[PDB]
Amino acid sequence: KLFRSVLVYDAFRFGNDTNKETQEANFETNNPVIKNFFGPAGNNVVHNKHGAYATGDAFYYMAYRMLDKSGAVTYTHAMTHNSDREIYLGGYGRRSGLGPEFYAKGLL
Amino acid sequence: DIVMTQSPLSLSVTPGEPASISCRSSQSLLRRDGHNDLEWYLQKPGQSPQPLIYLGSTRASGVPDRFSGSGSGTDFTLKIIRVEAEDAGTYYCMQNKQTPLTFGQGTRLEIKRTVAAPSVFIFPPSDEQLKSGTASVVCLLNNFYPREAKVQWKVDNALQSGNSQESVTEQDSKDSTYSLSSTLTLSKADYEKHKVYACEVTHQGLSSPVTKSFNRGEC
Amino acid sequence: TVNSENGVYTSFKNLVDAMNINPYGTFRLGATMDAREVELSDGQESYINKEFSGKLIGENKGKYYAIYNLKKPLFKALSHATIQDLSIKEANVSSKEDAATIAKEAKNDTTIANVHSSGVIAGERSIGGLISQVTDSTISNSSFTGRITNTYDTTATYQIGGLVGKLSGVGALIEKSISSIDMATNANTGDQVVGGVAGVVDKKATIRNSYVEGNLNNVKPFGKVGGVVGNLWDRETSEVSNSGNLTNVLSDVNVTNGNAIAGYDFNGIKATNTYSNKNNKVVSKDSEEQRGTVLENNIVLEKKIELVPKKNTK
Amino acid sequence: LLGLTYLERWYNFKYDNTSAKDLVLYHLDFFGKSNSSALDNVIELGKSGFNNLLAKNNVITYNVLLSKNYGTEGLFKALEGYRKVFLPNVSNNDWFKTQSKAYIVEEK
Amino acid sequence: EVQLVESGGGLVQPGGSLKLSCAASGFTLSGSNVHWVRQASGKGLEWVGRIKRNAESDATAYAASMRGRLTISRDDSKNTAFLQMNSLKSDDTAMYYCVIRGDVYNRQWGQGTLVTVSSASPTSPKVFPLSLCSTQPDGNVVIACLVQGFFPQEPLSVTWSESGQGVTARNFPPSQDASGDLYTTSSQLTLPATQCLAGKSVTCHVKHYTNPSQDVTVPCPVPSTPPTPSPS
Repeated sequence: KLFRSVLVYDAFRFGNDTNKETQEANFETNNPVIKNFFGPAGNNVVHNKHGAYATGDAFYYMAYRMLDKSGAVTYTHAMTHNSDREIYLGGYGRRSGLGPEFYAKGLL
Repeated sequence: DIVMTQSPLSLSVTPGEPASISCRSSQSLLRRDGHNDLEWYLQKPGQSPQPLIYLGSTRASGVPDRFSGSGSGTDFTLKIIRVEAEDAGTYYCMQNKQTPLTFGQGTRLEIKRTVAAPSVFIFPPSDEQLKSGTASVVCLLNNFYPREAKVQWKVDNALQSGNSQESVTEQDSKDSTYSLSSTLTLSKADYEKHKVYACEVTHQGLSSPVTKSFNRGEC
Repeated sequence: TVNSENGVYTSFKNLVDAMNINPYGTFRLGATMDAREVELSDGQESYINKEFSGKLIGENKGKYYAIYNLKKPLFKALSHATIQDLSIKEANVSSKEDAATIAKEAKNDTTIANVHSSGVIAGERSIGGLISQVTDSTISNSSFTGRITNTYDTTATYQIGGLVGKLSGVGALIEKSISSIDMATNANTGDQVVGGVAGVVDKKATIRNSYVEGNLNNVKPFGKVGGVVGNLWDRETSEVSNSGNLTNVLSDVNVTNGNAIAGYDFNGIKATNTYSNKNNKVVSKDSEEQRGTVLENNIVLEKKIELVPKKNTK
Repeated sequence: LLGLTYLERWYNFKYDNTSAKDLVLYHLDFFGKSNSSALDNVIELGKSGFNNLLAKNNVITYNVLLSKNYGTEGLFKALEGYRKVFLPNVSNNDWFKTQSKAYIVEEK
Repeated sequence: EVQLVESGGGLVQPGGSLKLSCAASGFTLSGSNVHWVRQASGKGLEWVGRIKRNAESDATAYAASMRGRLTISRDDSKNTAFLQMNSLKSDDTAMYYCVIRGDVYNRQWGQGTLVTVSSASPTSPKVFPLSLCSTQPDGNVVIACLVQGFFPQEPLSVTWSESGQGVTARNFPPSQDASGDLYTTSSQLTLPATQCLAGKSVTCHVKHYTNPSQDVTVPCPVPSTPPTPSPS
């Protein structure tokens, strides 16, 4: 069951040549990246304040960046969130009381 | 001209209970067709009262035994052999020949059901209305029998009046239990003055009033 | 190059003229028919804008005939009108309002028999495979084939079906008809209902011996969509009495984001017989995809109703 | 103009030197269905509506409207057919890698 | 339809002239003299007057307070009766009823008409799609539709997107706003969790006196909270 296909994104917060300011994008900015690929690939991200959040079938980096080490760590945390009921556990779901974050940070 | 009058005005009666009402005449009973002027009526929700027994001494066809049109002459007699949950309403006797149609005083009927505790479903005001300079806190009460209840719109535990009021439906078809809804109307200037907004409803079914509060800026 | 007077057998122009001048009469066709002969007015919505037409119209005269190149709905409404042995081989009708191949409405007691339509249909507000909405009327021995598209995302409700969109009537029902619709649409909200055979049936509306063959597609699964019928919940107060029934219905539809038999189930489902062959039947969002809702019967191939070849229109 | 813009914009890729612009806009009979008309195709695509012309539904539009003019089953089946005719002996994934301008890295 | 069709009413400013035509179809209005008796909103019926039958000399008499501004007539040829209203005032707002009397062949109860007398123009309602931001019921999802700032109280039809078993939509009577004679009322809906789990975003449809439907969208609340990690 590890041969599935799940997509992850970066934060859409593109930087500038002059100052280290990663301004957001809202499917309407003039950056050619969102004009050509991110735009036509229709899916809106909630643009959370902070923290890279998982959806259940996908994932989107929000505060971290996928090239760095912290990117990899949050990636492991994200896939623990995404592949919890079916992959890491033997088809059995979460424990009836414990929430999604129990399996995320302390272990796995 | 032919004045129709009714002594009873309002009453609560359980189903299957005999109720009797008499309407009197002050003038001649002559009609256009010569029959008695009186025409019985029963109010129904969502519409006007419907005729029950016209011509006075003639029982209208299709009318069940519950409503008795045996009244004749100046005096009349109408009964309610069994009461139905859908028979709630006001009863009119009136003359229909001459110019001054004189209706009876009317006897509103309410169906006697067991006291129930309403549920609470509060809704925070939408931010769109906040952009309009007004506010509306929705506090919902559902399917309770005792319509007699008082609603307090305590803004930061301070009751306000004259702008926010209540809205109560009528008896339900399924179970004849009223539902209550109240809306807190506050201007934006008053909205920013106040942080916590609370709805208080004092109801007989409620052992104690149930209040839900929203902090300003929840939405 | 000639016209007929005693009976309009020649041209669609004369037939439209006869419908308009004589909404109430008996009519018959005696030649091949093309609907592009008459010019469709932009303001006009139906080829016949009268209240009713084709009261006793038919194509029973000798060999059955067909009408070609339909650009807009044939009739505006039906009031006891009867259409017999009608055939449509080409259809491109489309309108932002309720668009249908033969009529927008049928108010009372309109019996439609041996009608077959072929072509592509489009619309926004509603689409009927034959009629957008019918009341207190029945259609039998019918069939439609073609492509249906109402993919607009507008929140306005549309009751869209492979034969009829909305069917509200105690005496109204569809019996023994074929729905070979290559339909794709966008269900959007639950108000918009999609049906392979009938979009929605209400007021104790029964469906007997009707089969859907073509594909049913709504891209987003939020709305109510069914392989045979969309839903049976009455628009009036909720009772199973007026919900209606489905009997002897088989769905080979490759329905996407929807069930093979009924889009919305009931606690008490009146549908006595549900037939579904080995097809695409499995299309936190747990229930967003169907898992053999009411289709897990008659998985093997079943005999098809044999009414298709006896149309004999050529 | 709208239909031509859409088809030219979303079909710039080239099978070797052969361009899919000219192969989708023109030669509709590349698979059969020789009775189709390219001008009618473009006109109908122009009048298909705002929802169809939307970039998020390119595959849906090809499957629902553009198809049955080229004789194809689906968009990806059509691209597979083009890759089988032009540029054979090269797997479709290799062609996609050599055609896209996005830096794609695959880790066995 | 099958009713006492009254025309020329609706919203109208005070001091204006309103012409009411109580039309009949399917029965002989000549054999049933038309009587107009108005009723206040939630109150009893208050007599106004009538015109007798054609055989009854078409006698016209008016109420003492209302006398001087009534032209009560009828036209049995077109199966219609006339009620004329002049010098409109706020007290004249009532549930006007033309009724058929003096006939045993026709006594079908008419639907009447709603006449509201106020110089304020009809105002489109402000449709606010309130969502249950707080916790939902254990087995049900509650979604409410709120409309405010609509002047005319004549039919306000609020209907929801889709319903089935276990859904009991509740609507409240109109409530007049204290300022501007406007009105404000809400609409409530109950939704099972299973329907919202698959999606089924509910849209609220509201109907005004003449304004078309406002099809606002209410995303039904089953959004899993994004497990955003706090900065470390």
